[PDB]
Amino acid sequence: PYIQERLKSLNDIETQLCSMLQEASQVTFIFGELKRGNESVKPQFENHVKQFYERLDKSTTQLRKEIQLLDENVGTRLLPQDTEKMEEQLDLLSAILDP
Amino acid sequence: TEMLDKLMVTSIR
Amino acid sequence: NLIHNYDSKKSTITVRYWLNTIGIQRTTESLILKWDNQSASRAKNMPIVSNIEGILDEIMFNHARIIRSELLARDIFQEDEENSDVLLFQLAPIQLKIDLLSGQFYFRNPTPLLSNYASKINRAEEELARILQQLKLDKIIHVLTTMFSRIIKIDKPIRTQVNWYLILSIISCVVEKRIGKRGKWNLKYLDNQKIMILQRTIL
Amino acid sequence: DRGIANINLDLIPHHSVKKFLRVRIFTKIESEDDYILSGESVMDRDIRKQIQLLKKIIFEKELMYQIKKECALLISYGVSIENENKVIIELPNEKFEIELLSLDDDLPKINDKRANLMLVMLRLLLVVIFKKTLRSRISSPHGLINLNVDDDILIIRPILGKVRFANYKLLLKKIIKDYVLDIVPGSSITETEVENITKLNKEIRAFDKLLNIPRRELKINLPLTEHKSPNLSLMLESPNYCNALIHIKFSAGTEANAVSFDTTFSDFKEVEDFLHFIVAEYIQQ
Amino acid sequence: SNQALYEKLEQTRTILSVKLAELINMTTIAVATTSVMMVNNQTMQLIKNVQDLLILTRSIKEKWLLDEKQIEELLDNCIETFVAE
Amino acid sequence: VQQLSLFGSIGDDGYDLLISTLTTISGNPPLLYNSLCTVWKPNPSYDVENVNSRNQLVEPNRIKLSKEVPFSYLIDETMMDKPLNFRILKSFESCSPWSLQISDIPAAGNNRSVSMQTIAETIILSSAGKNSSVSSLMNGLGYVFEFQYLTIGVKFFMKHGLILELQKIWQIEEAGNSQITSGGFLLKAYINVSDIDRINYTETALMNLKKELQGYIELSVPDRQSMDSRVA
Repeated sequence: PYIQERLKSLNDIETQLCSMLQEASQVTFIFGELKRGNESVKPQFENHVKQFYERLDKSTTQLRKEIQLLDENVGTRLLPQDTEKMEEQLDLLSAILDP
Repeated sequence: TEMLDKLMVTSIR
Repeated sequence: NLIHNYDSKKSTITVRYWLNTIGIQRTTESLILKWDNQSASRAKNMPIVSNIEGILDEIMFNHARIIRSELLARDIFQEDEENSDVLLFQLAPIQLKIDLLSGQFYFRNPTPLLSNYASKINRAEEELARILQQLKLDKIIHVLTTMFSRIIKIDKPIRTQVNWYLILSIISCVVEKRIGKRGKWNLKYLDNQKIMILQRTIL
Repeated sequence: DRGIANINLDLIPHHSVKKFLRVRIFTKIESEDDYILSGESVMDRDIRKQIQLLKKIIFEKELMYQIKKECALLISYGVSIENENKVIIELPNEKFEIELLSLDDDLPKINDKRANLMLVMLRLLLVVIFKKTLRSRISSPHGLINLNVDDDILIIRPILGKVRFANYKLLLKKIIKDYVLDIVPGSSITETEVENITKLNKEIRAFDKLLNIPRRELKINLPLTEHKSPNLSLMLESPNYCNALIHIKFSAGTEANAVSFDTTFSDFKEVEDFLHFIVAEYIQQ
Repeated sequence: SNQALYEKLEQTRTILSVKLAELINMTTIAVATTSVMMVNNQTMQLIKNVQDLLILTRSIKEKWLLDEKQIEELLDNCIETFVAE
Repeated sequence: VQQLSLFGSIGDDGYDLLISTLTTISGNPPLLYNSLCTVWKPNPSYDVENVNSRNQLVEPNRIKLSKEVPFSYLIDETMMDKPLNFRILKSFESCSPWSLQISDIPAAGNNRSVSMQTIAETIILSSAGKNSSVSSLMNGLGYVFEFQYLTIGVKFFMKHGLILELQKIWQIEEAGNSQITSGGFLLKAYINVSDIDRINYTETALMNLKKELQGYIELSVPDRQSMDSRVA
């Protein structure tokens, strides 16, 4: 469905926030490694921070675009019975008269 | 316990 | 049929019913419920020790049997057979009963007879001998009317009118009269599928 | 009512009892005293399943509430109400019982299908009532619906009128057979049946099929002779499904002795007397 | 009501990122203890910012949430079979 | 009869949105309907002193007769094979029982909330005789045909006697039918009241409708001069 696929996309954005947390523990932990006196963990550090701001930027683009979908869905596919019981009694009655 | 309290209020009255 | 009352500054509670009678009072130091009967009166004790639903449910039955007992001494007709215990009603045996929530008469499979029968109970809750005799009057007049003709304008429902002039009485017998435009003539006559032959002889 | 959905998922109403009513058909045997069980309706047992089940619970409990509001006006017609969830229906030959119980209390039976058809007719009649509320809300009232119990009562009483009308027609055909068929040779009895809002209209009429009044006119075919040609035609109707109204329509075709007698009697003895008056003069010599 | 999510969400993002850079630039330079608690408070404010983003996305999800012949014959055989006439 | 009405106007694009909105609010689908109204004005050839027998001034007013007519006389050849619902409006001897009505000028009062109007109404069942036509009847009473208009639209049935008329109006002439509501639909919200408490309660219903519809469609109060059918 529409809200099903878009809901899965929002869950993907939340997983992108989780990835932002991974890159946060990586920039802080590997940063502390850089401040212990080691320089060999520098390329993976810069790569983890670049992936940090890149995943964050993708979260901003997809999230802001999602809110734009919220603005562009008002009125269309978003809101701002005894017939099924009768047919149920007819099908049940026909099931009684015709086992 | 409130309805019993009102019961005693209207009881002593 | 149920009205509740709760009194303060005297410590007593009252329940009234049979609104279509039975007093709960506390005047000593215990709540008692004295129930009245026709020329009688008994007592029911009240507190958990006695279910109000059972007592108030059985009192209407015990006094209801006395209400059914008054009808045997009020005004019962000979052809009208009535039995209190499951009110057997024979005019055809019809199941009569008394409503518990009101007090009117209920018959099995009603009719116009039971609408006029039930109107007297709807008004007063026994002049029903009179109404019964009026109904038994009505039926025969329907038969003699469909066979013959009946016209109501100058006579009373005490005796039917056939149309010189003709008349027929029920309390006293064929009577022949003439009317003015005030009775002028009056003569009496004594008479006896047979009703068809009699009507064919009348003309 | 309205339940609250929380978390698999579950729906907590206001676990819970399974209020599913049932109807059992009793039968009086040759003892002419009590009744025996002759029929009983069968009982059948993620989110949408609980939706449909709870909708059946509230639906059947609402129908039971309508029956409780029905026995208060059917009290004089034999349909007596005893227990808040159990009402009884008294008949001179049979007896019905409508109970609202769960699955904790309580096959050579024969009337197991009549009870099922009776219950399906109960729910169908309730749907007809709902359509009478919607139709009684779209057109005339211009606001809210106005219903009367006595007027919207029709569920159990019109069903009783079918069996009682069948017995009344059986006794009427017995009287006709004894006073006509057992008198004249060649004679037989033959019965004869007496915009954008079209969706609702169609529904109403199909239950026009369920909602009819049992009224049958019995035409009497008397043997027409070479000098007499009598005409006898009875008509058994009911003023309100129940009760019996026998309208005797007699048209005499005898030469030099023709007369029309159209009477209306509600007592079978009066029908025997009037039909006796017909056959003892006009029909016979 | 979406513009409040634009300004509010964007403000939380700017506070998160810019406050993170201020954090790393303050971790690298009783003054020491005040640096300990300033850094710790910046970290906890980043955690509250992430939780705020989760709450706002949850509010977004909540915004996403918030014929006649067969009846005549059927009832005909139903009544005929019911009354057994 | 005191009718309390609040009017509005929409376009040809928001018709489905308003039908869906009022369908979700009222909980019932719209009902397609139409009505023809003919207006009879006093005969200009006849001259009568505008005064009663009690020496009182009389104001001349027009008489409006309205009736109904099935859609079989309204659907042409290019309209066949279409669902009979609310989506049709987007594609645009004796006499019949007429409805005789006379509308008066609405009540005064600045900053008014509703538009109360007094309208007299009698039902013309039938007629007979030589001049049995309704036109000859109006000519006998002293009125001639001035104009007529046929309106087709949808109506709703809410609570407290409220009616929402989303209709279009056309002028029936011989030279051609001109659409007065060209570009949108005319909205109406009136209640027919036969007491001060019931009038103020009706005004409360209309104010609750305007408050509920506030933000979407605005329901203002029309001018009195726009509902005055007096001849000048």
